[PDB]
Amino acid sequence: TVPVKLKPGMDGPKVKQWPLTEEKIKALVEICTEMEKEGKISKIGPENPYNTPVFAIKKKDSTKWRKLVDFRELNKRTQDFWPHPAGLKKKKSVTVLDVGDAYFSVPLDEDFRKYTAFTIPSINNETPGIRYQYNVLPQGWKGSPAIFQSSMTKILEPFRKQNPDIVIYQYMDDLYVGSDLEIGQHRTKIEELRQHLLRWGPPFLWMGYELHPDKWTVQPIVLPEKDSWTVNDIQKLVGKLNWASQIYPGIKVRQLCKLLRGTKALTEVIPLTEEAELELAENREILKEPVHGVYYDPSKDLIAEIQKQGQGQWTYQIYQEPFKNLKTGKYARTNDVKQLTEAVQKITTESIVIWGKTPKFKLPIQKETWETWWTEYWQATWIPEWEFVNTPPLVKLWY
Amino acid sequence: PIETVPVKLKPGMDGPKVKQWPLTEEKIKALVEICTEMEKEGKISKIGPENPYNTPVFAIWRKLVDFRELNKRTQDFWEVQLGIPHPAGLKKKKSVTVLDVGDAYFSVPLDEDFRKYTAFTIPSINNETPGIRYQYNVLPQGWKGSPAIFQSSMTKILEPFRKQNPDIVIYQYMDDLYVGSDLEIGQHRTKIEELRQHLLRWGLTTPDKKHQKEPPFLWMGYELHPDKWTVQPIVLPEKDSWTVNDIQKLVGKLNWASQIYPGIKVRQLCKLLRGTKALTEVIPLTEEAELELAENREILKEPVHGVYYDPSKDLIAEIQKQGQGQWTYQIYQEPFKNLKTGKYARMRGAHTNDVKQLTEAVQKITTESIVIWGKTPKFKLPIQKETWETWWTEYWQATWIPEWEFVNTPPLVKLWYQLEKEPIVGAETFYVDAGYVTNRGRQKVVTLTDTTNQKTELQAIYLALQDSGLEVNIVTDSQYALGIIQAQPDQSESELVNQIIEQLIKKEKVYLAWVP
Ligand SMILES: CCCc1c(OC2CCCCC2)c2cc(Cl)ccc2[nH]c1=O
Ligand SMILES: [Mg+2]
Repeated sequence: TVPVKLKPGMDGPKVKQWPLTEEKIKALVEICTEMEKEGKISKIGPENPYNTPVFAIKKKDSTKWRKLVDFRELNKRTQDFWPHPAGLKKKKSVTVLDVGDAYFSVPLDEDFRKYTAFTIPSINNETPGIRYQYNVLPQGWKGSPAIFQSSMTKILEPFRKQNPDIVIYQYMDDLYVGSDLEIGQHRTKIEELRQHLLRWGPPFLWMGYELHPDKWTVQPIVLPEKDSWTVNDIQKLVGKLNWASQIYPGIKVRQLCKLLRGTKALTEVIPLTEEAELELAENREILKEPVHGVYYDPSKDLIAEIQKQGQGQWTYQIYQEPFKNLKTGKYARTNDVKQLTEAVQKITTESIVIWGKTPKFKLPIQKETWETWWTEYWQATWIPEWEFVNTPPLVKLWY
Repeated sequence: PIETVPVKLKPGMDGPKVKQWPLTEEKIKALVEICTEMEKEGKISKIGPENPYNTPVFAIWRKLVDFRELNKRTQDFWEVQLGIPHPAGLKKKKSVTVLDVGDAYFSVPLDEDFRKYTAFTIPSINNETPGIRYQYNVLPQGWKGSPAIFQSSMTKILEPFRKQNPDIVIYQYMDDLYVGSDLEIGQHRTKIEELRQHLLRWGLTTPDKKHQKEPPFLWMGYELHPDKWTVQPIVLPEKDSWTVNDIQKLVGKLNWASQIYPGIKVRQLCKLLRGTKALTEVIPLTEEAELELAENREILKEPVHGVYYDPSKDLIAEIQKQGQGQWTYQIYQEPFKNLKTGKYARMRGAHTNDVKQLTEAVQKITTESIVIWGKTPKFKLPIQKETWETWWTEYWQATWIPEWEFVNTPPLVKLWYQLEKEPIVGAETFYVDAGYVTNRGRQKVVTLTDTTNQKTELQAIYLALQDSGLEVNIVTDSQYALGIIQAQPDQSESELVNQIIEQLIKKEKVYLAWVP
């Protein structure tokens, strides 16, 4: 076992466990009891003050439950370990696998184990709670991939050289396999990697279906193209523009603001003077593309804000610096939460594929709610960092 | 015996090296007799000069060792993290007997390597002679880990007998141990003695049936029966003179009841606390506070009881609006026969509306149920799908309500107004900023005293609303008020806003837009 330590001075996590539903508790008991028989985990005593939260998520196309341990806090307190392919995002098709099980073979430093402590809560506090800690490398922990890196490269060296037309990228418990082969040949080539993995020690995440990164779109800002223009129309037009101007300073409003001189009635239709007509058309051109000069700082946190546009439609933006969006997109349908989770997961997967990191989200929801339902629809094997917020009116309308 | 739990001092800390206060020779005398017994019983063992550690002791004749220091130097344990059950979560039992575990800490070995830190000293009576030193072999009463470690043990010790007797449930709590079954009186009283035996097996002495405790179980503000439950009988005072303090307590005492006594209202009482300058200040009761007191008094005069959980049946949660800001609910399984009830005053944010507030109540109940019954109940709400959905869809924040049924029980929640999704033709147009100017030439410039930048922004809008006709388009630069109103509140802590809200309810169509 490799000696792993927490960053210097840092102690272990003591995270509260969110109340789970009887159903999930059951799933977890079933699961954990077997992981014990197989000695992957071991009941711990009171001498262990640490604790990480566990959850039961659902497997897509499988009646089976998956245990999901929120090692977020742990990973943050875990020492760093001492390369992302820019080509991956370019492949036509990317398939994601769950090689999480690979870790269950490698033992965890007996001295670090205490920090993997987790607990199966009890209903109504009627029982103490089933406490356990990991003997092997735990899924979801930042160490595991690293420590398994080695045996991981060895396992892939054959397929990699046999199929160098294929890009294989691992992230935590996931393996990203991208290519450009025909879709049929893909799934076929994918399936082959599988048995080549079984040959050493893996389900299709995201439905066994493919991401198509190449087709990923950057939703630019858009302006209302319309027949006749009323005072209100323009007022909004000028507003939306006025805003966007902070990003693309080449935006001029002058001529439009001129049509809006004098307390006219909102509904009154205002014809556009050629001068303004062209000003708009220019503003239109400027927006056609993302503002130049926006580069990804590997050293900076990747942030992600989501907005609810109603009807099952959402808008998101990935940036590191304000107004300096690295990416933006939309998402269409379910209920508010289901969608919102699906989104985050979509936005994360991409974030990973592209930059190899997970973004920190800002969610348009009350925490108690998110805490309550999110697990009911979550399917990833990772959990991004998130915070909860209140979406400003204008900025929603502007997307 | 029991598997030992390994202990350590907090990183980079040494054992307590604290000096023993002088002790009345009469006190020296009683300690020796006491300590000698403990050594005769194995609990402690005299030690040598090897050990530099020491923890102060004193007599109360009983013994007490001050472990504060040792505690500050002792590692943190996964604690008893007390989170107690709520009666509504329990299931009915035929018999439930509790056993008081005889000195359990003294019955549990102590990690060898640690014992040395538990060292203390009994001063000798005469000057030239040294006093006897000791350390523990078992859980020291008053020591940091004793509880966690004691319970832990207990649990492992109860595992076997627990899986061997499925038809039995045991709830551990400090020294108490509760055993329940739907077993025959004797057949139950049987298993009990079966247990006591198994406990004795590891040396844990429990009370005799002649001396055990039987229901009702008055525990943590509750009164527990085999088939039912409630709150310890609460009695309202009958004073002429009410102090801020008496009031504050009463209100507290009233809230407590709310979880089972529906209809308890504290508004008028709580109102009494306004302005108060001291806990001893006498506040005379208002006429409506009297009525409230009197009303609750009567509500409390009826011994209502709670029912237990039938895992078999479903959970139904019903909610009502006990008045602006107040919501009442009751979770039942069997038709209008609760397990629990409760209120909700929780106003989240300065402004809000019934739809939102009710939705928030659903989330509390939801959260609360998962904690007590492990599942969410089907809800019966006084709002209709269309209404909800209409608010739902148009709100920037995401939200989701479990499975729910509309129950036509006034008052039904609704929206007293909605903003036009598009400017109104034929309606006058106002431009606000403190004043307004309209496309029709009208204008009013008013001077506000004590206002705040934002409160000025609303006044304008208010003004405009006032002066405008049944239909109005309003144009503002205030992004704030916009948000406020777009939110569509129907109650606010700000008087101003309520006025506006009233105006809004009255109009036929209002269109609000924002411009820089
Ligand atoms: C021991 C199992 C928990 C449990 C009870 O024990 C109680 C637990 C809380 C402390 C007091 C005793 C219980 C007590 C009564 Cl009086 C009636 C029904 C009950 N149903 C139950 O599931
Ligand atoms: Mg203006």
